[PDB]
Amino acid sequence: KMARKDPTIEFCQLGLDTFETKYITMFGMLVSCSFDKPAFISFVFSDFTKNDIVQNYLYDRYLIDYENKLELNEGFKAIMYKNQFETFDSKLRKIFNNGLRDLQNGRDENLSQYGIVCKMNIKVKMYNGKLNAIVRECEPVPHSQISSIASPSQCEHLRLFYQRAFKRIGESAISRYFEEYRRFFPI
Repeated sequence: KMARKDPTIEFCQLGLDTFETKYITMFGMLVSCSFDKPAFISFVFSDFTKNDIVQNYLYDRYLIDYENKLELNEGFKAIMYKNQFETFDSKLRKIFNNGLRDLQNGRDENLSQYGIVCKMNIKVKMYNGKLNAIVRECEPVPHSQISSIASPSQCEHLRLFYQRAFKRIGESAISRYFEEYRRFFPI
């Protein structure tokens, strides 16, 4: 093909390969993050669809519901310089109040019950035989403005993503943090 740039797909439409060597934009609500790396933070996204790559370990997370919890074949790992992370978070803290680091509310805990939907650009490629990915951008959107921040088509999937996750996630969880999920629509 021609291999353009700044594309956009999902765990089901990556595009990687062997000679691959490209960049891809993906969305996500955040499933796990770690503030260990002193040069940046590393977290893993998930949902939206299903990955088929071999990738590596990938901590991953079973989010709130311990039933439909996604699988290693849905989310992946990524890292971004803290300075580039502050921007992604500070802009996000405005939609919430604190940074993913504050939402941890638990040393040995992970994030996933909030709804931080955001897009990001990652430079991915193979390394030892799987798909390594490094995120450079990350802008979390609310729900009605996503269609004003994310291009068309990609904005609809986000809308239906709330309709498909609302049923799969299970109202049971909606009762655990209604305030967080009630952010939009009645519940």
